[PDB]
Amino acid sequence: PTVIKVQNMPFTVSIDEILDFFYGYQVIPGSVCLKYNEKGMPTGEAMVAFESRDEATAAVIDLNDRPIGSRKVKLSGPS
Amino acid sequence: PTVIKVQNMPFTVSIDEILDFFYGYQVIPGSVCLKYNEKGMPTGEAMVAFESRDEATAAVIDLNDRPIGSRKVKLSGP
Repeated sequence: PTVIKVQNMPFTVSIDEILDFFYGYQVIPGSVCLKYNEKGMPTGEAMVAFESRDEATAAVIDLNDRPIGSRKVKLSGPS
Repeated sequence: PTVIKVQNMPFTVSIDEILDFFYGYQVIPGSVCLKYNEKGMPTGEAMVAFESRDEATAAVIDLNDRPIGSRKVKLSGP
């Protein structure tokens, strides 16, 4: 299972919108975690996982810069 | 950049409460991320990142079974 990072999401994003964004890509549905700063507010960042390293890589290639709402999401490959 | 998982926290928890739990360890700023299940609901679980693997390892060894709220938390990884 390889985890990628998602950044620049709008602050109103929902788990469903994240799952929809990766529609067609086999993201594991209960793997999403959303980051929040020290003041308890969402940072626009998330970690999401895929069943294989090859699927994480393909999502990162094909979906980097696609939108979620009005923002182009930034994806960073597995580490 | 080494993360551990935290489980069994109360479902309503603030980042503030989590950072207190880790007071003294070097939690990477902004790396606390609350895990949501398939239904998109809170779960009392989170990923937390530390600057070094040795830091993560100590956190897990020194803080396992300590509480957040009235629940004893389970730490694992990295």
